[PDB]
Amino acid sequence: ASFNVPIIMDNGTGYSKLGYAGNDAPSYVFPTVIATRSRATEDLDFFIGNDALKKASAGYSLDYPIRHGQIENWDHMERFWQQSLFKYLRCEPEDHYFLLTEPPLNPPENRENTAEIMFESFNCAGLYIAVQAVLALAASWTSSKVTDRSLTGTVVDSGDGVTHIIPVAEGYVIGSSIKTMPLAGR
Amino acid sequence: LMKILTERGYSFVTTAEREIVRDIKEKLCYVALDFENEMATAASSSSLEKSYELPDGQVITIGNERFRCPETLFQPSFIGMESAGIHETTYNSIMKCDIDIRKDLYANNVMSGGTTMYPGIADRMQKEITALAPSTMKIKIIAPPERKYSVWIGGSILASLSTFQQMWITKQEYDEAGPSIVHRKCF
Ligand SMILES: Nc1ncnc2c1ncn2[C@@H]1O[C@H](COP(=O)(O)OP(=O)(O)O)[C@@H](O)[C@H]1O
Ligand SMILES: [Mg+2]
Repeated sequence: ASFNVPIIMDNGTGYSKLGYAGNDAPSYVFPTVIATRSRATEDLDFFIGNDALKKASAGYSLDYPIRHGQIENWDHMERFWQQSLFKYLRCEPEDHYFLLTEPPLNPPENRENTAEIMFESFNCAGLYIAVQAVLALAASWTSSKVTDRSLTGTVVDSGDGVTHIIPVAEGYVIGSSIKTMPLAGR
Repeated sequence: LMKILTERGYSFVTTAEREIVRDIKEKLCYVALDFENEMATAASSSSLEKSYELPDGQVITIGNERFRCPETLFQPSFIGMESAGIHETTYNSIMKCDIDIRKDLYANNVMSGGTTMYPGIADRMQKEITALAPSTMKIKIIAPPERKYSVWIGGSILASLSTFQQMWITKQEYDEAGPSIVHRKCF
């Protein structure tokens, strides 16, 4: 019947922008970093985002799960997701639909791991993976009422870890023309 | 050694003369197994002293100075220090530990450093530690012939270990963490 509002995840190299569908702004825009040690067990003594940033010299060692857009360590990523969901976003996974995003040119292994973590550790109702760009083309047009969609252009997505130049023609993305420079804000 | 060469007559003052006297101690010094008896038998100066050729050409002749200057290690009061010698501080450090691991520590004494290259230091150290320690268990001292570069040998061994690459301090980590990452990680 009437489903709950979908949840818009976003895991960039430098910043992660959570939020909800229909909102006019992300609920949280905080750095993609997790604090971790090396009578709470060492399983749970982790902080993320601004809390991790402030709690830097108190006995934690920061680490960035995402670099160049591709996730290397998986414990950090899964702990980041659980902390976000159950601390800041405040949602029950089994009664919502998620819209994850991740940069193109990623290995299929990374997508497989993301899907299995989401559907086993959390097991949400549904998971959809979109390409960082696309959404850029969707948000390009401002007065999107019924018709004025460009639906054809180029999106130069330059971020913190990696930049992507992706052309789109009549909606479909031409793969053979995709090229990426491994230089960005970092 | 510079101070005690003055009483013999030869004067060494500047830094070059300091390097010269270091060269003298490099090869004309040792640690006596016994101190009082050695000083007593130094009176009949027959087999103790032997000449050294100074860079200039005049010859030095040192007697009890050969074994007196390394004795300061076991008797730090010679240079005016209210500290126990190495032979006693080793025993103190052993006693500071737990009661069980002391037996293993007694039989494993790893000599190191360039100062410990004095011919006859291991024997004196073993004798002193045996005298201090209880008489039951054995005291074994380890003096590898290459112990001069032991720290570098250990460092080279440690560097080529597979687990070690995770223990580095990567440049990116330092850039994002500041200079306190060495305290965070190294120790
Ligand atoms: N005003 C700015 N001018 C230039 N670079 C900026 C500015 N604000 C942020 N940046 C950098 O550009 C990166 C891109 O932001 P964002 O898209 O949130 O990151 P990501 O690419 O990790 O998703 C930021 O992480 C930051 O390093
Ligand atoms: Mg990005």
